[PDB]
Amino acid sequence: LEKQNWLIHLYYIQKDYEACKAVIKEQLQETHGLCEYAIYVQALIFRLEGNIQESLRLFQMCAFLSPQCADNLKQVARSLFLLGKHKAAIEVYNEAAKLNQKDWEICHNLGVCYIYLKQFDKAQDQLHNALHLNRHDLTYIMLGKIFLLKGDLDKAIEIYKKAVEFSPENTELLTTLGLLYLQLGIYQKAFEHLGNTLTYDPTNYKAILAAGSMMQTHGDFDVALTKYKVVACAVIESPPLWNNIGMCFFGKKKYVAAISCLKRANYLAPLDWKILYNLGLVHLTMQQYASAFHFLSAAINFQPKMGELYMLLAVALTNLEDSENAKRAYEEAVRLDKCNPLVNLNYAVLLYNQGEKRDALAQYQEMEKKVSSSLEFDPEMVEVAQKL
Amino acid sequence: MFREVLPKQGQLYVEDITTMVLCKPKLLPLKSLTLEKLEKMQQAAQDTIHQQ
Amino acid sequence: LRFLPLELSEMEAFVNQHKSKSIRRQTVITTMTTLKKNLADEDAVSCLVLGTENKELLVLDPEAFTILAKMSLPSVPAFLEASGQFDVEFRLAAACRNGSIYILRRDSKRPKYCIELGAQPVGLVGVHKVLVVGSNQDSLHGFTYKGKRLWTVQMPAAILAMNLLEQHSRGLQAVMAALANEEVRIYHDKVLLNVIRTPEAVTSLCFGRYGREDNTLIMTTLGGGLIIKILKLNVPRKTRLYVDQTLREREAGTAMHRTFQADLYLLRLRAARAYVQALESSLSPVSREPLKLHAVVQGLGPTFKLTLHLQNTSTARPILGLVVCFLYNEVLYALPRAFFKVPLLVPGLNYPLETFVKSLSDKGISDIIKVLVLREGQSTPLLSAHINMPMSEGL
Amino acid sequence: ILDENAIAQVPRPGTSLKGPSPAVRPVTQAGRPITGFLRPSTQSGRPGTIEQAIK
Amino acid sequence: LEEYFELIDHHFELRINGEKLEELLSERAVQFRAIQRRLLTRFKDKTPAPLQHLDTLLDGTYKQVIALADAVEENQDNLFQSFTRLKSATHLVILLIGLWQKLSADQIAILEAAFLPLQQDTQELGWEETVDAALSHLLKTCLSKSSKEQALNLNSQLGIPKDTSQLKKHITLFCDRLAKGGRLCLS
Amino acid sequence: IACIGSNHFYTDQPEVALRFYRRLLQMGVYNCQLFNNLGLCCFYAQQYDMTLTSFERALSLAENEEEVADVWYNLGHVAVGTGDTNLAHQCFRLALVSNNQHAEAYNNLAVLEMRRGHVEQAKALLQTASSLAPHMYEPHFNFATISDKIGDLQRSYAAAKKSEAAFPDHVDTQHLIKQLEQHFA
Repeated sequence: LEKQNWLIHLYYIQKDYEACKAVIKEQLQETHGLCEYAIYVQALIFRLEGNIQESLRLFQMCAFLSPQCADNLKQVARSLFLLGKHKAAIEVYNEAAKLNQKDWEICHNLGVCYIYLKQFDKAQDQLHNALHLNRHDLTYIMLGKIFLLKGDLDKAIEIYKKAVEFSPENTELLTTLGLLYLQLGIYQKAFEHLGNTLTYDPTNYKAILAAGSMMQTHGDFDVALTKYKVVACAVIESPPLWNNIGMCFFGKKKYVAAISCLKRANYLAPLDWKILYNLGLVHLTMQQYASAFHFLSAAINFQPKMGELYMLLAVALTNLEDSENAKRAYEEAVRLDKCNPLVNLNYAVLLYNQGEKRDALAQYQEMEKKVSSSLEFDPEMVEVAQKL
Repeated sequence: MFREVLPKQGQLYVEDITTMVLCKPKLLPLKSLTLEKLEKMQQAAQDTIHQQ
Repeated sequence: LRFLPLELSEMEAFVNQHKSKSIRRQTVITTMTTLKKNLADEDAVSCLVLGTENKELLVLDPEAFTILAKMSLPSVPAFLEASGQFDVEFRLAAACRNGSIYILRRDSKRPKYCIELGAQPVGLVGVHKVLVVGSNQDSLHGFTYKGKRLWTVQMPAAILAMNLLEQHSRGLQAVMAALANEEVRIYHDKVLLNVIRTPEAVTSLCFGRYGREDNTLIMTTLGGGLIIKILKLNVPRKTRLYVDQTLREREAGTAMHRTFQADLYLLRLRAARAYVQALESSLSPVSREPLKLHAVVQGLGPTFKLTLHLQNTSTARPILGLVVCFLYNEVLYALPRAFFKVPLLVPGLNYPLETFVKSLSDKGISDIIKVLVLREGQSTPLLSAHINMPMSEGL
Repeated sequence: ILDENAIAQVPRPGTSLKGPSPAVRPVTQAGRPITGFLRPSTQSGRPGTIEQAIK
Repeated sequence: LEEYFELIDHHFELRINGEKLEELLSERAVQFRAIQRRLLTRFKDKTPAPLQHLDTLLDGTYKQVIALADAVEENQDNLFQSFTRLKSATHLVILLIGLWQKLSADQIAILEAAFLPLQQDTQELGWEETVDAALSHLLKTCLSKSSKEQALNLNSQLGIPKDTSQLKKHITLFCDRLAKGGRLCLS
Repeated sequence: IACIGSNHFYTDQPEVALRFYRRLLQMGVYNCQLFNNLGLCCFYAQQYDMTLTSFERALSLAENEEEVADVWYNLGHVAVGTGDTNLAHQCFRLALVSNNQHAEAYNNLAVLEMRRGHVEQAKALLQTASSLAPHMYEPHFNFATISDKIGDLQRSYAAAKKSEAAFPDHVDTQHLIKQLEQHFA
């Protein structure tokens, strides 16, 4: 039934897929089927190509030939999971498990299936099992993904740290842990892990982007600009890179060369609220007030539950001969803002300039209840205080 | 005489997320004079056919 | 269940005696390497390099059969599973399906995995001090146990099975290679030897010279021959136009803002107007009640093939009663069946429903054709489409 | 398709008729970005087979 | 379910014969075009030359093309007759299923929609693929509870099959799972 | 003038293109193409006062149903640049209502649909777009992206490979193909 089993494996092993197919066809024509390894390798070859339908058919045939084999059921459930059907993949992995209760692949694949099925208790427990049988990097990644989707990074930092603890050369783990450090207050260990990644891969785009972001946050825009120059040619048209480059050029008072990059990034992604907010902010700083309102209103229509957006739209409306709209926009902002006193101070400035001086004190007290680093929000804090 | 203070720091992306791209704005190409004449001579025959 | 002489249909299908089953086993052990000089005991040869086709690089204990550590550095199928990790302190070498070569040493020692290839490294070859591997893209493969590719490229085509003849730890005699077009490529330590046109080659051979031959004398062929032959950035620039435009914006921003808001209001008005008019006439080919239809015309000449691609766009809900009605000018186009039911539309499949339009006017006349998709209990079209029929090019 | 007159069948790239990337400039074929000033002599690429040109 | 399958198999044999005839006509047309281009090249040339019996090859290819065209016409007519007879047969089968079990008007309408999809075969959609997709979906969303079968056997595509065994299996399985007490639905 | 203007617009210099097209406006040329071009240039060169009146003159001057569809497509681009995705939704649907075989409108309307959440609508619309214009790369890339997001790596591969066939020097298509070919082993 399987005279030339090895030759086929050696041809498939060397990424031939041409002589291996001929030997498969010859073996099958001679044996009239029942080879179970001219069908298996042929299905694996099909799966290597785009096709995942004939692979499923031939894995079905291989399962029919050996009804009590766990690997064939695993392969059939995997061919299912490569398509969109995850429930059937789970129900075939179950049968593959009731023939073998000691392998990590079944548990890892059940985890990644229950992930697509939004069953997080079963996925979490199955992936814990997959760790306990044999710890692998992809199981750690899927568990971190579960703990990020379901809850908070408080549960993901432990898992990613334990993962990077062993086999610390995986760029994905290092970079994701660094990103999750950025997501929290820690900026130091984030830099540590991003540099750890960059030692291995110097041109890692997903890590260069976050490193440049962190750099821009603490001033020193030229270092981030060089970081972006490192990867500019690899990704020549990517909205995030050009948005960060425009913010670099806006940091060092190159407002025109920042509007250029930001508009280029906006053209390549007209639905990205961050670039619209940045364009609005820069057109406010450039004192244009006609474009600023437009871009800030767009970014509002894309992310309406923000506080700074309505503040900047109201600052644009204050210089556009429309003070009632500025009033209602500031009301929206103060209702929708919680931890930014700049909105309160700017609304106090609007009120005091409107001749009220009554509710300006209310906004000043709201700001002082909210509170601290900006050099120019400090002075207006004290000037609207003493003059009120 | 107080000027409203603007934040000096913009929003910076910290990860590249695959977003569905839109098609791009399409500048309608202009026509030649021969092309306009040919189209008008093609439609004038239709008009005379319908007007008989 | 089936004899070698016998076939499926009455020898693997005559199991009315038993038809019993069993359980699984290990896999096709597609490697063999063993740390020798203990075979007189056969138990302190603990290295049993079994690179199986279940992807495990399993090493069952030698003479104890414990296989306490069954870890595999393959991470995938092994192209060059064996003849790889001969360190004298027994550091095993494994080859990945991906072409990345791992350095998994004794009891799965952790070592940096070298990716020292551009193409697939399916050419690993022992060299009598190090583990020779062959580059996939016509490049000779040279390397030592610390990643560093010692050798530069030396092969014109894709080799298939290297070897090496006899010299010491500091030493290497004739280290041959295969080829994809099977040319013998004996390589001298200091120079190349030959490039031939013969039949095919192997996975492994052996310089089994009894009488001091440099050559292997091992043959593998499509035909099965058993040989014995012994032969800085692109940031844009801004001109005077830009600064004049920004000055106009800085001096007349209020009027621009106001007039653009007025224009946006009028644009919302006109877009809502046209949307309502389209809903009235039901002229949208995309419009609870999920559907999508578009009509393609193919062919010059008096007869055109008009295929309506219709599609149900819903999670899981079929549409039972629908029907298509064509509206044409009965003096210009002769539609055989200008009205027909549509099959049960399963969510997710594009149904091509085609018809044969035929131009009747002897003179070239291009007239529009409307298509209406509608329920069978209703009279208002569910949706519609238009097609400008091209010119006839008749006779 | 049905009329062959070019002497060279596979001439050097740069001597036969037979910029911004498709991420910026809209396109009409695999390449050939959209042009200004349509003229009735524009070929803007050519089909491979009669079937492709018809369909 | 057994004198009904033979009509389906006759229909599908005619369909396969038509596809073979058409893929043969393709090659004959390509040959004719190649010889015609050769002759046109000999025509445009100034210098005289023997035709080398190219005209004879052209005549032979033209005869082959006409024969294949007539064969395709006759196969189209036979396929249409077989389709009408199959429509009558499936009408009777839906009737006998709606009587064999107390099927109401809704389920009878569902069956008439699934089994009677079109009144003419075309080179992109035929009866087999359409009724197979409809039946696979009806068994998927209504009459099946195991996801393994739902994903392995109960899949739907709109390409001409290479055999009618899946359609017949699905029809027998439909009648079976109706016998046990199943009922049809839409959502 | 038209050629240099187009090249100036697409190499992120829309103000010079606006000048080059205002020249043709100054020389008595009065088309639907010219005014839509002036609208695109005015909007992208950040001149919001003369933007939409040009699109209105365009819609007025359009002697076809494809020109009207292209003007509505560009108005939807203006709208989606302004925000207010509902106006762009209406403009893309009107571009479809005018020219049924308008693949860019299908792609953009599917992008907005998936922005709303309706995944099946977006899938069907992207399939229609990629069926009408195979030479485009955006419908294939978006279909592959949404498929990979939900699963169906076979469809994701069949779509990302056609994307690479359409725009062979893309970047996200390469990462998608690498991830897919990695999942296949």
